[PDB]
Amino acid sequence: YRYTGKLRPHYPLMPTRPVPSYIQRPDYADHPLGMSESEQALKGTSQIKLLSSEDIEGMRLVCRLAREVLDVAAGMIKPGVTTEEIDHAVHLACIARNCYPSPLNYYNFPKSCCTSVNEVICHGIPDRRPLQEGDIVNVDITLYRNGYHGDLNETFFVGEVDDGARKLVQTTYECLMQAIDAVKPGVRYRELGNIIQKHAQANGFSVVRSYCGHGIHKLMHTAPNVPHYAKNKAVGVMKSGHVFTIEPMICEGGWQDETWPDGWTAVTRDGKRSAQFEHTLLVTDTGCEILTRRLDSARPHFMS
Ligand SMILES: N[C@@H](CC1CCCCC1)P(=O)(O)O
Ligand SMILES: [Co+2]
Ligand SMILES: [Co+2]
Ligand SMILES: [K+]
Repeated sequence: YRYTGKLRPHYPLMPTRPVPSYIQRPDYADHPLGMSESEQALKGTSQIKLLSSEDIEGMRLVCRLAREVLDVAAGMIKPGVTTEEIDHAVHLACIARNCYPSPLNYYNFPKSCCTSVNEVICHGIPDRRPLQEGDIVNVDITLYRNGYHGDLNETFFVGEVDDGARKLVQTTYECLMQAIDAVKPGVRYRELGNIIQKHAQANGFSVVRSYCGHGIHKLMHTAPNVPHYAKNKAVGVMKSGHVFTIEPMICEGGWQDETWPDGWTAVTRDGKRSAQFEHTLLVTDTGCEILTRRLDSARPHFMS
């Protein structure tokens, strides 16, 4: 394998971390290949669940807990901390909230969060690498509570960063929020990529094509599929009671991606930086509820 940039994996990984049995587990947790029967059973379906009031309560709670765990991770970001140390903290913070760390064993993913540095687009695996001053690092948190998943992510700066890092991360955050601002009943899911791409392209960045936002509730990934680039062909129209994420990945160079031999880590083919932000959203009768928002503080971590 020819690496696309300066990043490398830092092995060995710690043996996988157990979750106590009193924590309720998603189906794939105990499947030998980490397959989710319940997702596979809706593979190829375009139909979007209309959440009940009970379902909405469940999503509100797990998403608030997921935000709390993200905040824990944001607190740890400093030069010299390893990504594995972040993941260990995350793992304990999930268990403390009586939640299962959704990524753990999802299709045999080895860790309890995703940590994506610099040219990593998404799904980086926490490992023994200490964060370096000038890195950008995204932490993606997904929790499972009482049969509901909640999903969010933010990009952080490690110490002082360059102006290019600042612009990339600001633009990516703006892309997400412009999309969110458009969410309401009657909007086609395909429009959001037109919005994102327009803002990315205006700032000289490209938009990853291979990974999309997604429905989420009882399943971690389900309908709708939500592309982040323009002129996509996504199926569906927003209605009150839909829950889904929007999670644009924006790049300094070209949009093309490839995957490391680990089967997870997605990197820019050119080795240039990429940043991401993610929220889980509920469509209401007039607009949307950002389930993973901060309740206590006006701005994402990288501004603060
Ligand atoms: N939270 C992320 C999913 C995660 C699935 C579990 C295994 C690692 C990637 P994503 O839906 O890409 O935001
Ligand atoms: Co995520
Ligand atoms: Co997601
Ligand atoms: K990145």
